Amino acid sequence: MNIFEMLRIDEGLRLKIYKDTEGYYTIGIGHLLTKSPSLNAAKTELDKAIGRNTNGVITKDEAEKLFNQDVDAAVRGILRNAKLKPVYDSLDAVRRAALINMVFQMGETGVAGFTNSLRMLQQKRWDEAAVNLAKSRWYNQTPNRAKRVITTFRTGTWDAYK
Ligand SMILES: [Cl-]
Ligand SMILES: [Cl-]
Repeated sequence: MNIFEMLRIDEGLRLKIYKDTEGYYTIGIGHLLTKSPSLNAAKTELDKAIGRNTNGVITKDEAEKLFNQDVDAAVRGILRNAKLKPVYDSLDAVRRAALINMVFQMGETGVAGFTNSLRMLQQKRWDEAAVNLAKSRWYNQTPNRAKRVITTFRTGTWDAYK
């Protein structure tokens, strides 16, 4: 298992514009297009992201290309963030994947807001960080996915995904 297979399981794959769990226009493997309510504003962002007139539909190769860029961006945002970087540097390979997953889903700013949990992860207090991470809107809104990420932090294995 690796970050790509992990996020592919969590996000799924859709080749036509769809609405995410929050009602936002998305496409491919969890690629958010816009928070705007307008489907047209979504097709406009989509065409600009792909470089062609898509009419709201993309190919599997186009989805995977957006995915590769989004994973790269999440990793680079972690490495540039003064709050995230030190946590990331401190973790083992598996747990690093979990942090990437959270950043991919809620953005660097969102994750950097989990001040207490981050401190607990850096200290390697696994059980405590898992309890703290669950007291969140994140956990309450997407509980199955959150439990999977939290178990990954707790155990340091890919068990929740196998
Ligand atoms: Cl883009
Ligand atoms: Cl869920």
